[PDB]
This record gives sequence, C-alpha cells and structure tokens, in this order.
Amino acid sequence: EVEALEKKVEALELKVQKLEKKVEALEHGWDGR
Amino acid sequence: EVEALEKKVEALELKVQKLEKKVEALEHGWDGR
Amino acid sequence: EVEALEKKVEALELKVQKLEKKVEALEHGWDGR
Repeated sequence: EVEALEKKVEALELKVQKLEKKVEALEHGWDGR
Repeated sequence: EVEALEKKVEALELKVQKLEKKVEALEHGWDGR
Repeated sequence: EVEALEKKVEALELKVQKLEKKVEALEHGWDGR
C-alpha cells in the first residue's frame, strides 16, 4: 500500500536524522561524550 | 516495484530499530559503555 | 509517488549502512573509540 509505505518512509527519515545527530555527537565527543 | 520497496522498508525499519537500541545504549552508558 | 519513494528508500539504505558502520565502530571501540 503506497500510502502506508509513504508514511513509513517519512517516519524512517526522521528516525535516521535523529540517529545521525546522536551518532555524530558520539563520534565528535560533543558535550563530554 | 512497490512489492520490492515494501521489503526494503520493512528491512530498514528493523535496521533502524536495532540502531536506535545500540545508540541509546551508547548515549546512556548501559553496561559499561 | 513510487518513483520518489524509491529514491528516498535508496538514500535511507545508504544512510543506514553508514550509521551501522559508525555504530559498530563505537560498540567495538575501533581505532581508539
């Protein structure tokens, strides 16, 4: 169902963005990490 | 191909869940991390 | 739009691969991590 896939992709995109932020934080040692 | 996209989304969802777990582990310092 | 969803999935797949690499690096302590 394309409409439902679209929702899942949109959710994954935000999830991946948030992971990218946390992982760049850990890699760079931002804020005592 | 919607059917193939569906499989890729379903795989990504599990991959993102597993990443979310590991990243929350690293952020929280679970188990000596 | 399936064509656009396909592009987003393909981008997410690479993003998730790269995250998987960085996270396995952090988990394993590769290279001083």
